[PDB]
Amino acid sequence: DIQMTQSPSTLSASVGDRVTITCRASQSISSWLAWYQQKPGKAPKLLIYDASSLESGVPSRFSGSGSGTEFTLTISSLQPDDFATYYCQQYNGYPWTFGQGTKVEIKRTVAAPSVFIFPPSDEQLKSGTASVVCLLNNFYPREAKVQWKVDNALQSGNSQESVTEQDSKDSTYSLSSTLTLSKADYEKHKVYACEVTHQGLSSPVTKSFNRG
Amino acid sequence: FGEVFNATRFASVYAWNRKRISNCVADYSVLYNSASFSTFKCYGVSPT
Amino acid sequence: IAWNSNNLDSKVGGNYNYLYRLFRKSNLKPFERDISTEIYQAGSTPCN
Amino acid sequence: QVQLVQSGAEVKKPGASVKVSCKASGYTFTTYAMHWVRQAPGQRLEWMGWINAGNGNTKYSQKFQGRVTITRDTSASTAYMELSSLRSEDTAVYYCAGGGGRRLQFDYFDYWGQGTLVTVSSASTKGPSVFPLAPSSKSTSGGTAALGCLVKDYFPPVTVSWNSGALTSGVHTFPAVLQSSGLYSLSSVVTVPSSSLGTQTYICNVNHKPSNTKVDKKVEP
Repeated sequence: DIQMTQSPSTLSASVGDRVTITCRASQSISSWLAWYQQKPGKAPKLLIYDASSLESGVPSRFSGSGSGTEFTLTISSLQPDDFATYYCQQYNGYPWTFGQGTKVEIKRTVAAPSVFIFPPSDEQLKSGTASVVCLLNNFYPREAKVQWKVDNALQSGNSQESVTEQDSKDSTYSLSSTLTLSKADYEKHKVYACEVTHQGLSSPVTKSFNRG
Repeated sequence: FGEVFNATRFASVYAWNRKRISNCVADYSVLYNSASFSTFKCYGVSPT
Repeated sequence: IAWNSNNLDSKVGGNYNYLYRLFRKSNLKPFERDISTEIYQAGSTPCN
Repeated sequence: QVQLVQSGAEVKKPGASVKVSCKASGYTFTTYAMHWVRQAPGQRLEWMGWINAGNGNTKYSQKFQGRVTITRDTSASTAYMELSSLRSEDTAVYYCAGGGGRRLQFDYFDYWGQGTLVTVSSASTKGPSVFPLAPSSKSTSGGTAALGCLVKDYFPPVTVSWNSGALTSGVHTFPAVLQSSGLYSLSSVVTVPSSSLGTQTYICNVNHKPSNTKVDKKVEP
Protein backbone atom coordinates (compact mmCIF):
# COMPACT_ATOMS: atom_id res chain seq x y z
CA ASP A 1 0.00 0.00 0.00
CA ILE A 2 1.00 3.63 -0.50
CA GLN A 3 2.34 5.34 2.61
CA MET A 4 1.84 9.05 3.14
CA THR A 5 3.93 10.94 5.69
CA GLN A 6 4.38 14.72 6.02
CA SER A 7 7.89 15.71 7.30
CA PRO A 8 7.01 19.24 8.73
CA SER A 9 4.51 18.03 11.45
CA THR A 10 3.46 21.11 13.42
CA LEU A 11 4.48 24.56 12.27
CA SER A 12 4.45 28.18 13.36
CA ALA A 13 3.54 31.49 11.75
CA SER A 14 2.06 34.94 12.22
CA VAL A 15 -0.54 36.92 10.31
CA GLY A 16 0.49 38.12 6.87
CA ASP A 17 3.27 35.60 6.18
CA ARG A 18 3.96 32.64 3.89
CA VAL A 19 4.17 28.96 4.83
CA THR A 20 5.16 25.73 3.12
CA ILE A 21 4.20 22.09 3.66
CA THR A 22 5.94 18.95 2.45
CA CYS A 23 4.14 15.71 1.66
CA ARG A 24 6.44 12.80 0.86
CA ALA A 25 5.32 9.46 -0.52
CA SER A 26 6.87 6.06 0.00
CA GLN A 27 6.54 5.41 -3.72
CA SER A 28 6.25 7.32 -6.97
CA ILE A 29 3.07 9.30 -7.55
CA SER A 30 2.20 10.80 -10.92
CA SER A 31 1.05 14.12 -9.47
CA TRP A 32 -2.15 12.58 -8.09
CA LEU A 33 -2.89 14.40 -4.82
CA ALA A 34 -5.19 16.83 -3.06
CA TRP A 35 -4.99 19.17 -0.06
CA TYR A 36 -7.76 19.43 2.55
CA GLN A 37 -8.32 22.13 5.16
CA GLN A 38 -9.98 20.99 8.39
CA LYS A 39 -10.85 23.38 11.17
CA PRO A 40 -11.38 21.82 14.61
CA GLY A 41 -14.82 20.32 15.08
CA LYS A 42 -15.92 20.78 11.46
CA ALA A 43 -15.87 18.98 8.16
CA PRO A 44 -12.92 18.95 5.75
CA LYS A 45 -12.83 21.45 2.90
CA LEU A 46 -10.87 20.75 -0.27
CA LEU A 47 -8.27 23.19 -1.62
CA ILE A 48 -6.06 21.65 -4.33
CA TYR A 49 -6.47 18.62 -6.57
CA ASP A 50 -4.14 16.95 -9.06
CA ALA A 51 -1.35 18.61 -7.05
CA SER A 52 -1.66 21.80 -9.06
CA SER A 53 -5.21 22.86 -9.79
CA LEU A 54 -6.96 25.46 -7.67
CA GLU A 55 -10.54 24.51 -6.94
CA SER A 56 -13.13 27.28 -7.18
CA GLY A 57 -14.49 29.36 -4.35
CA VAL A 58 -11.22 29.46 -2.42
CA PRO A 59 -8.98 32.47 -1.82
CA SER A 60 -6.41 32.93 -4.57
CA ARG A 61 -3.61 32.77 -2.00
CA PHE A 62 -3.42 28.98 -2.00
CA SER A 63 -1.16 27.37 -4.58
CA GLY A 64 0.09 23.84 -5.17
CA SER A 65 3.21 22.57 -6.89
CA GLY A 66 5.49 19.59 -7.13
CA SER A 67 5.47 16.24 -8.88
CA GLY A 68 6.88 12.77 -8.51
CA THR A 69 7.18 12.28 -4.77
CA GLU A 70 7.90 15.53 -2.94
CA PHE A 71 4.85 17.77 -3.09
CA THR A 72 4.32 21.28 -1.80
CA LEU A 73 1.56 23.69 -0.80
CA THR A 74 2.19 27.40 -0.29
CA ILE A 75 0.21 30.52 0.59
CA SER A 76 1.44 34.07 0.10
CA SER A 77 -0.23 36.06 2.87
CA LEU A 78 -1.48 34.43 6.06
CA GLN A 79 -5.11 35.34 6.69
CA PRO A 80 -6.98 34.37 9.88
CA ASP A 81 -9.04 31.75 8.04
CA ASP A 82 -5.81 29.80 7.55
CA PHE A 83 -5.61 28.64 11.17
CA ALA A 84 -6.19 24.89 11.03
CA THR A 85 -4.53 21.65 10.03
CA TYR A 86 -3.92 20.55 6.45
CA TYR A 87 -3.85 17.02 5.05
CA CYS A 88 -2.50 15.51 1.86
CA GLN A 89 -4.39 12.73 0.06
CA GLN A 90 -2.75 10.41 -2.38
CA TYR A 91 -4.80 8.82 -5.11
CA ASN A 92 -2.18 7.08 -7.21
CA GLY A 93 -3.43 3.61 -6.34
CA TYR A 94 -5.86 1.66 -4.21
CA PRO A 95 -6.72 1.95 -0.80
CA TRP A 96 -6.44 5.68 -0.68
CA THR A 97 -4.65 6.96 2.38
CA PHE A 98 -4.09 10.33 4.02
CA GLY A 99 -1.32 12.25 5.71
CA GLN A 100 -0.62 12.91 9.36
CA GLY A 101 -1.78 16.43 9.93
CA THR A 102 0.08 19.73 9.73
CA LYS A 103 -1.19 22.51 12.04
CA VAL A 104 -0.07 26.20 12.15
CA GLU A 105 -0.12 28.42 15.29
CA ILE A 106 0.39 32.21 15.80
CA LYS A 107 3.93 32.87 17.17
CA ARG A 108 4.66 35.57 19.81
CA THR A 109 6.94 36.06 22.87
CA VAL A 110 6.48 32.92 25.04
CA ALA A 111 3.96 33.42 27.89
CA ALA A 112 4.97 31.59 31.06
CA PRO A 113 2.46 29.37 32.87
CA SER A 114 0.76 29.93 36.19
CA VAL A 115 0.81 26.71 38.21
CA PHE A 116 -1.96 25.48 40.50
CA ILE A 117 -2.71 22.31 42.48
CA PHE A 118 -5.91 21.09 44.08
CA PRO A 119 -6.04 18.52 46.88
CA PRO A 120 -8.78 15.89 46.66
CA SER A 121 -12.15 16.89 48.06
CA ASP A 122 -13.32 15.10 51.18
CA GLU A 123 -16.57 14.21 49.42
CA GLN A 124 -14.42 12.40 46.88
CA LEU A 125 -12.69 10.94 49.93
CA LYS A 126 -16.03 9.38 50.86
CA SER A 127 -16.33 7.63 47.51
CA GLY A 128 -13.20 5.48 47.56
CA THR A 129 -10.92 6.82 44.81
CA ALA A 130 -8.53 9.77 45.03
CA SER A 131 -8.15 12.50 42.41
CA VAL A 132 -5.46 15.20 42.32
CA VAL A 133 -5.41 18.13 39.90
CA CYS A 134 -2.29 20.03 38.82
CA LEU A 135 -3.10 22.96 36.57
CA LEU A 136 -1.21 25.13 34.08
CA ASN A 137 -2.81 28.20 32.51
CA ASN A 138 -1.77 30.52 29.68
CA PHE A 139 1.56 29.02 28.56
CA TYR A 140 2.19 29.62 24.81
CA PRO A 141 4.60 26.63 24.15
CA ARG A 142 2.65 23.34 23.76
CA GLU A 143 5.42 20.68 24.02
CA ALA A 144 5.63 20.98 27.83
CA LYS A 145 6.21 18.29 30.43
CA VAL A 146 4.61 17.53 33.80
CA GLN A 147 5.69 14.88 36.29
CA TRP A 148 4.30 13.85 39.66
CA LYS A 149 6.42 13.48 42.79
CA VAL A 150 4.74 11.66 45.68
CA ASP A 151 6.66 11.00 48.91
CA ASN A 152 9.78 12.10 47.01
CA ALA A 153 9.25 9.48 44.29
CA LEU A 154 8.26 9.74 40.64
CA GLN A 155 4.92 8.30 39.55
CA SER A 156 4.02 6.76 36.19
CA GLY A 157 1.09 5.26 34.30
CA ASN A 158 -1.62 6.47 36.67
CA SER A 159 -1.57 10.05 35.37
CA GLN A 160 -3.64 11.49 32.52
CA GLU A 161 -2.96 14.70 30.62
CA SER A 162 -5.61 16.79 28.89
CA VAL A 163 -4.65 19.92 26.98
CA THR A 164 -7.02 22.63 25.84
CA GLU A 165 -7.13 24.07 22.37
CA GLN A 166 -5.61 27.49 21.78
CA ASP A 167 -8.08 30.34 22.07
CA SER A 168 -8.47 32.93 19.33
CA LYS A 169 -8.62 35.90 21.71
CA ASP A 170 -6.24 34.48 24.30
CA SER A 171 -3.80 32.84 21.86
CA THR A 172 -2.29 30.74 24.66
CA TYR A 173 -2.63 27.23 26.03
CA SER A 174 -3.82 25.66 29.29
CA LEU A 175 -3.24 22.22 30.77
CA SER A 176 -4.47 19.95 33.57
CA SER A 177 -2.55 17.06 35.10
CA THR A 178 -4.65 14.55 37.01
CA LEU A 179 -3.33 11.94 39.42
CA THR A 180 -5.77 9.20 40.39
CA LEU A 181 -5.33 6.45 42.96
CA SER A 182 -7.20 4.24 45.38
CA LYS A 183 -7.66 5.25 49.01
CA ALA A 184 -5.23 2.64 50.34
CA ASP A 185 -2.46 4.45 48.48
CA TYR A 186 -3.70 7.86 49.62
CA GLU A 187 -3.05 7.87 53.36
CA LYS A 188 -0.06 5.60 52.76
CA HIS A 189 1.57 8.70 51.27
CA LYS A 190 2.17 11.95 53.12
CA VAL A 191 3.44 14.54 50.63
CA TYR A 192 2.34 15.20 47.04
CA ALA A 193 4.02 17.25 44.33
CA CYS A 194 3.59 17.86 40.62
CA GLU A 195 6.55 19.36 38.78
CA VAL A 196 6.52 21.13 35.41
CA THR A 197 9.37 21.84 33.00
CA HIS A 198 8.76 24.70 30.59
CA GLN A 199 10.78 26.56 27.98
CA GLY A 200 9.66 29.98 29.19
CA LEU A 201 10.54 29.21 32.80
CA SER A 202 14.09 29.92 33.91
CA SER A 203 14.17 26.80 36.08
CA PRO A 204 12.00 23.74 36.72
CA VAL A 205 9.24 24.70 39.16
CA THR A 206 7.86 22.41 41.85
CA LYS A 207 4.53 22.95 43.57
CA SER A 208 3.33 20.67 46.34
CA PHE A 209 1.32 20.10 49.49
CA ASN A 210 0.72 17.49 52.17
CA ARG A 211 -2.45 16.13 53.76
CA GLY A 212 -4.19 18.91 55.67
CA PHE B 1 -37.72 -26.05 -29.11
CA GLY B 2 -40.95 -26.30 -27.17
CA GLU B 3 -40.50 -29.87 -25.97
CA VAL B 4 -36.85 -29.73 -24.92
CA PHE B 5 -37.61 -26.72 -22.75
CA ASN B 6 -40.59 -28.66 -21.40
CA ALA B 7 -39.18 -32.18 -21.24
CA THR B 8 -40.18 -33.64 -17.91
CA ARG B 9 -36.91 -35.38 -16.99
CA PHE B 10 -33.54 -33.69 -17.58
CA ALA B 11 -30.31 -35.63 -17.38
CA SER B 12 -27.51 -34.92 -14.93
CA VAL B 13 -24.45 -32.96 -15.94
CA TYR B 14 -22.14 -35.86 -16.65
CA ALA B 15 -24.72 -37.55 -18.85
CA TRP B 16 -25.74 -34.46 -20.82
CA ASN B 17 -27.53 -35.26 -24.09
CA ARG B 18 -27.65 -33.65 -27.53
CA LYS B 19 -30.14 -33.22 -30.36
CA ARG B 20 -28.89 -33.05 -33.97
CA ILE B 21 -31.63 -30.48 -34.54
CA SER B 22 -31.81 -29.17 -38.10
CA ASN B 23 -34.09 -28.35 -41.03
CA CYS B 24 -36.67 -26.38 -39.11
CA VAL B 25 -37.93 -22.87 -38.33
CA ALA B 26 -36.75 -21.38 -35.05
CA ASP B 27 -38.54 -18.50 -33.37
CA TYR B 28 -36.76 -16.88 -30.46
CA SER B 29 -39.40 -14.30 -29.59
CA VAL B 30 -41.21 -16.12 -26.79
CA LEU B 31 -38.00 -17.92 -25.85
CA TYR B 32 -36.50 -14.49 -25.30
CA ASN B 33 -39.43 -12.91 -23.48
CA SER B 34 -41.02 -15.86 -21.68
CA ALA B 35 -40.48 -13.75 -18.53
CA SER B 36 -39.40 -16.81 -16.56
CA PHE B 37 -35.73 -17.48 -17.34
CA SER B 38 -33.54 -16.44 -14.44
CA THR B 39 -30.41 -16.48 -16.62
CA PHE B 40 -30.38 -15.78 -20.35
CA LYS B 41 -27.03 -14.76 -21.77
CA CYS B 42 -24.75 -15.61 -24.63
CA TYR B 43 -21.74 -14.79 -26.72
CA GLY B 44 -20.57 -14.53 -30.27
CA VAL B 45 -24.05 -13.54 -31.41
CA SER B 46 -26.06 -10.63 -30.10
CA PRO B 47 -29.28 -11.54 -28.25
CA THR B 48 -31.46 -9.69 -30.76
CA ILE C 1 -2.57 9.86 -33.00
CA ALA C 2 -2.41 7.19 -30.35
CA TRP C 3 0.18 6.20 -27.79
CA ASN C 4 0.27 3.74 -24.93
CA SER C 5 -0.14 5.21 -21.48
CA ASN C 6 -0.83 3.23 -18.36
CA ASN C 7 1.99 4.80 -16.38
CA LEU C 8 -0.32 7.79 -16.05
CA ASP C 9 -3.82 6.36 -16.34
CA SER C 10 -3.98 2.90 -14.70
CA LYS C 11 -4.37 3.51 -11.01
CA VAL C 12 -3.14 0.28 -9.46
CA GLY C 13 -5.89 -2.08 -8.44
CA GLY C 14 -8.18 -0.53 -11.04
CA ASN C 15 -9.15 2.78 -12.59
CA TYR C 16 -12.86 3.58 -12.83
CA ASN C 17 -12.92 7.10 -14.22
CA TYR C 18 -13.33 5.84 -17.80
CA LEU C 19 -16.70 4.71 -19.12
CA TYR C 20 -18.09 3.96 -22.57
CA ARG C 21 -21.52 3.17 -23.98
CA LEU C 22 -22.39 -0.39 -24.85
CA PHE C 23 -26.07 -0.41 -25.84
CA ARG C 24 -27.81 2.18 -27.96
CA LYS C 25 -30.82 1.96 -30.24
CA SER C 26 -29.18 3.60 -33.26
CA ASN C 27 -25.78 3.52 -34.85
CA LEU C 28 -24.10 6.82 -34.26
CA LYS C 29 -24.18 9.53 -36.92
CA PRO C 30 -20.62 10.79 -37.43
CA PHE C 31 -19.42 13.59 -35.14
CA GLU C 32 -21.98 13.75 -32.37
CA ARG C 33 -21.70 13.57 -28.59
CA ASP C 34 -24.52 11.63 -26.92
CA ILE C 35 -23.89 12.15 -23.21
CA SER C 36 -27.26 11.41 -21.67
CA THR C 37 -27.82 8.07 -19.96
CA GLU C 38 -31.07 6.12 -19.86
CA ILE C 39 -32.04 2.46 -19.89
CA TYR C 40 -32.28 0.15 -22.93
CA GLN C 41 -35.58 -1.51 -23.98
CA ALA C 42 -35.38 -4.99 -25.60
CA GLY C 43 -38.45 -6.59 -27.26
CA SER C 44 -41.38 -7.10 -24.83
CA THR C 45 -41.37 -5.75 -21.22
CA PRO C 46 -39.53 -2.51 -22.31
CA CYS C 47 -37.47 -1.08 -19.40
CA ASN C 48 -37.33 2.65 -18.49
CA GLN D 1 -24.83 24.79 -4.01
CA VAL D 2 -24.75 21.06 -3.38
CA GLN D 3 -25.05 20.17 0.29
CA LEU D 4 -24.97 16.89 2.20
CA VAL D 5 -26.71 16.19 5.51
CA GLN D 6 -27.08 13.02 7.52
CA SER D 7 -28.10 11.39 10.79
CA GLY D 8 -27.28 12.42 14.35
CA ALA D 9 -25.28 10.77 17.09
CA GLU D 10 -25.30 7.05 17.85
CA VAL D 11 -24.09 4.79 20.65
CA LYS D 12 -23.78 1.03 20.31
CA LYS D 13 -22.20 -2.01 21.94
CA PRO D 14 -19.58 -4.53 20.82
CA GLY D 15 -20.68 -7.07 18.25
CA ALA D 16 -23.63 -4.98 17.05
CA SER D 17 -24.16 -3.14 13.77
CA VAL D 18 -24.90 0.49 12.92
CA LYS D 19 -26.49 2.20 9.93
CA VAL D 20 -25.61 5.79 9.11
CA SER D 21 -27.02 7.51 6.07
CA CYS D 22 -26.74 10.83 4.27
CA LYS D 23 -29.18 12.56 1.94
CA ALA D 24 -28.03 14.33 -1.21
CA SER D 25 -29.15 17.54 -2.90
CA GLY D 26 -27.44 18.06 -6.24
CA TYR D 27 -28.45 19.93 -9.36
CA THR D 28 -28.03 16.83 -11.52
CA PHE D 29 -27.24 13.22 -10.75
CA THR D 30 -24.70 12.52 -13.44
CA THR D 31 -23.46 9.26 -11.95
CA TYR D 32 -22.99 10.83 -8.53
CA ALA D 33 -20.26 9.59 -6.22
CA MET D 34 -21.23 9.20 -2.54
CA HIS D 35 -18.00 8.15 -0.99
CA TRP D 36 -17.40 7.34 2.70
CA VAL D 37 -14.48 8.20 4.98
CA ARG D 38 -13.94 7.99 8.74
CA GLN D 39 -11.75 9.53 11.42
CA ALA D 40 -10.74 8.09 14.75
CA PRO D 41 -10.33 11.04 17.14
CA GLY D 42 -6.90 12.65 16.99
CA GLN D 43 -5.73 10.31 14.25
CA ARG D 44 -5.19 9.84 10.53
CA LEU D 45 -8.32 9.88 8.39
CA GLU D 46 -9.30 6.51 7.00
CA TRP D 47 -11.19 5.82 3.79
CA MET D 48 -14.20 3.49 3.62
CA GLY D 49 -15.39 2.95 0.06
CA TRP D 50 -17.32 4.42 -2.80
CA ILE D 51 -20.83 3.67 -4.00
CA ASN D 52 -21.67 4.46 -7.61
CA ALA D 53 -24.70 6.68 -7.11
CA GLY D 54 -25.23 6.18 -10.80
CA ASN D 55 -26.14 2.53 -10.61
CA GLY D 56 -24.81 -0.02 -8.15
CA ASN D 57 -21.07 -0.40 -8.06
CA THR D 58 -19.54 -1.03 -4.68
CA LYS D 59 -15.76 -0.84 -4.51
CA TYR D 60 -14.73 -1.17 -0.85
CA SER D 61 -11.54 -0.88 1.17
CA GLN D 62 -9.31 -3.77 2.19
CA LYS D 63 -8.72 -3.27 5.90
CA PHE D 64 -12.51 -3.16 6.20
CA GLN D 65 -13.26 -5.96 3.74
CA GLY D 66 -15.97 -8.50 4.40
CA ARG D 67 -17.75 -6.65 7.20
CA VAL D 68 -18.91 -3.25 5.85
CA THR D 69 -21.60 -2.69 3.24
CA ILE D 70 -22.94 0.34 1.37
CA THR D 71 -26.16 0.97 -0.55
CA ARG D 72 -28.28 3.90 -1.70
CA ASP D 73 -31.93 4.73 -2.35
CA THR D 74 -32.63 6.35 -5.69
CA SER D 75 -35.93 8.06 -4.93
CA ALA D 76 -34.76 9.56 -1.63
CA SER D 77 -31.32 10.41 -3.10
CA THR D 78 -29.56 9.25 0.05
CA ALA D 79 -26.60 6.96 0.70
CA TYR D 80 -26.64 4.05 3.14
CA MET D 81 -23.68 2.68 5.11
CA GLU D 82 -23.51 -0.46 7.19
CA LEU D 83 -20.88 -1.93 9.51
CA SER D 84 -20.95 -5.05 11.68
CA SER D 85 -18.70 -6.81 14.20
CA LEU D 86 -17.87 -3.43 15.70
CA ARG D 87 -15.22 -3.10 18.40
CA SER D 88 -13.84 -0.40 20.67
CA GLU D 89 -11.47 0.92 18.02
CA ASP D 90 -14.07 2.01 15.48
CA THR D 91 -15.09 4.79 17.84
CA ALA D 92 -14.82 7.64 15.39
CA VAL D 93 -16.63 10.34 13.45
CA TYR D 94 -18.09 9.24 10.13
CA TYR D 95 -18.30 11.37 7.00
CA CYS D 96 -20.05 11.40 3.64
CA ALA D 97 -18.09 12.74 0.71
CA GLY D 98 -18.28 12.85 -3.05
CA GLY D 99 -20.10 14.89 -5.62
CA GLY D 100 -17.98 15.43 -8.70
CA GLY D 101 -20.55 17.02 -11.01
CA ARG D 102 -18.56 18.02 -14.10
CA ARG D 103 -16.94 14.68 -14.84
CA LEU D 104 -18.53 11.47 -13.57
CA GLN D 105 -15.97 10.13 -11.11
CA PHE D 106 -13.05 11.39 -9.19
CA ASP D 107 -11.17 10.16 -6.23
CA TYR D 108 -11.11 13.41 -4.31
CA PHE D 109 -13.77 14.47 -1.86
CA ASP D 110 -15.18 17.87 -2.75
CA TYR D 111 -18.52 17.83 -0.86
CA TRP D 112 -18.35 16.77 2.77
CA GLY D 113 -21.10 15.84 5.18
CA GLN D 114 -21.15 17.69 8.48
CA GLY D 115 -20.09 14.58 10.39
CA THR D 116 -21.65 11.68 12.29
CA LEU D 117 -20.49 10.63 15.75
CA VAL D 118 -20.28 6.94 16.62
CA THR D 119 -19.19 5.61 20.01
CA VAL D 120 -18.45 1.94 20.61
CA SER D 121 -18.75 1.33 24.36
CA SER D 122 -19.64 -1.47 26.75
CA ALA D 123 -21.02 0.72 29.55
CA SER D 124 -24.41 2.42 29.72
CA THR D 125 -25.87 5.80 30.60
CA LYS D 126 -24.70 7.14 33.94
CA GLY D 127 -24.89 10.45 35.73
CA PRO D 128 -21.81 12.54 36.42
CA SER D 129 -20.32 12.89 39.89
CA VAL D 130 -19.30 16.42 40.83
CA PHE D 131 -16.69 17.81 43.22
CA PRO D 132 -15.57 21.40 43.80
CA LEU D 133 -12.04 22.69 43.20
CA ALA D 134 -11.21 24.97 46.10
CA PRO D 135 -8.02 27.04 46.07
CA SER D 136 -5.87 28.13 49.01
CA SER D 137 -4.48 31.50 50.05
CA LYS D 138 -1.01 29.96 49.78
CA SER D 139 -1.05 30.55 46.01
CA THR D 140 -2.37 34.13 45.92
CA SER D 141 -0.96 35.00 42.49
CA GLY D 142 -1.25 38.69 41.66
CA GLY D 143 -4.29 38.74 43.91
CA THR D 144 -5.88 36.16 41.60
CA ALA D 145 -6.57 32.46 42.17
CA ALA D 146 -7.98 29.61 40.10
CA LEU D 147 -11.03 27.49 40.82
CA GLY D 148 -12.96 24.71 39.16
CA CYS D 149 -15.64 22.02 39.15
CA LEU D 150 -14.54 18.46 38.44
CA VAL D 151 -16.69 15.85 36.73
CA LYS D 152 -15.75 12.17 36.92
CA ASP D 153 -17.06 8.83 35.69
CA TYR D 154 -19.82 9.86 33.24
CA PHE D 155 -20.36 8.81 29.59
CA PRO D 156 -22.34 10.69 26.82
CA PRO D 157 -19.65 15.34 26.94
CA VAL D 158 -21.18 17.62 29.65
CA THR D 159 -22.30 21.26 29.06
CA VAL D 160 -20.59 23.23 31.84
CA SER D 161 -21.16 26.84 32.82
CA TRP D 162 -20.54 29.04 35.85
CA ASN D 163 -23.48 30.70 37.60
CA SER D 164 -25.51 30.11 34.42
CA GLY D 165 -23.65 32.49 32.15
CA ALA D 166 -22.94 35.06 34.85
CA LEU D 167 -19.19 34.60 34.34
CA THR D 168 -17.40 34.64 31.00
CA SER D 169 -13.87 35.82 31.73
CA GLY D 170 -10.96 33.39 31.86
CA VAL D 171 -13.23 30.37 31.70
CA HIS D 172 -11.57 27.12 30.68
CA THR D 173 -13.20 23.80 29.84
CA PHE D 174 -10.89 20.96 29.03
CA PRO D 175 -11.75 18.12 26.66
CA ALA D 176 -12.83 14.76 27.95
CA VAL D 177 -10.52 11.82 28.58
CA LEU D 178 -11.18 8.09 28.46
CA GLN D 179 -10.27 6.03 31.52
CA SER D 180 -9.40 2.39 32.10
CA SER D 181 -12.90 1.80 33.49
CA GLY D 182 -14.44 2.89 30.20
CA LEU D 183 -15.95 6.05 31.66
CA TYR D 184 -15.25 9.62 30.66
CA SER D 185 -14.12 12.49 32.85
CA LEU D 186 -13.76 16.25 32.52
CA SER D 187 -12.28 19.08 34.52
CA SER D 188 -13.34 22.69 34.12
CA VAL D 189 -11.60 25.59 35.81
CA VAL D 190 -11.48 29.38 35.96
CA THR D 191 -9.52 32.02 37.84
CA VAL D 192 -10.72 35.21 39.49
CA PRO D 193 -9.13 38.07 41.41
CA SER D 194 -8.64 36.72 44.93
CA SER D 195 -9.99 40.02 46.29
CA SER D 196 -13.56 38.82 45.67
CA LEU D 197 -12.96 35.33 47.09
CA GLY D 198 -14.88 35.44 50.36
CA THR D 199 -17.49 37.96 49.21
CA GLN D 200 -18.85 36.37 46.01
CA THR D 201 -20.83 33.28 45.02
CA TYR D 202 -19.66 30.94 42.26
CA ILE D 203 -21.45 27.73 41.30
CA CYS D 204 -20.70 25.62 38.25
CA ASN D 205 -23.66 24.51 36.14
CA VAL D 206 -23.63 21.09 34.49
CA ASN D 207 -26.22 19.60 32.14
CA HIS D 208 -25.95 15.95 31.10
CA LYS D 209 -28.95 15.49 28.81
CA PRO D 210 -28.52 11.73 28.07
CA SER D 211 -29.24 11.26 31.77
CA ASN D 212 -31.30 14.46 32.24
CA THR D 213 -29.37 15.34 35.40
CA LYS D 214 -28.67 18.94 36.40
CA VAL D 215 -26.22 19.41 39.25
CA ASP D 216 -24.92 22.53 40.96
CA LYS D 217 -22.18 22.77 43.58
CA LYS D 218 -21.11 25.84 45.51
CA VAL D 219 -17.34 25.91 45.91
CA GLU D 220 -16.20 26.48 49.48
CA PRO D 221 -12.61 27.85 49.64
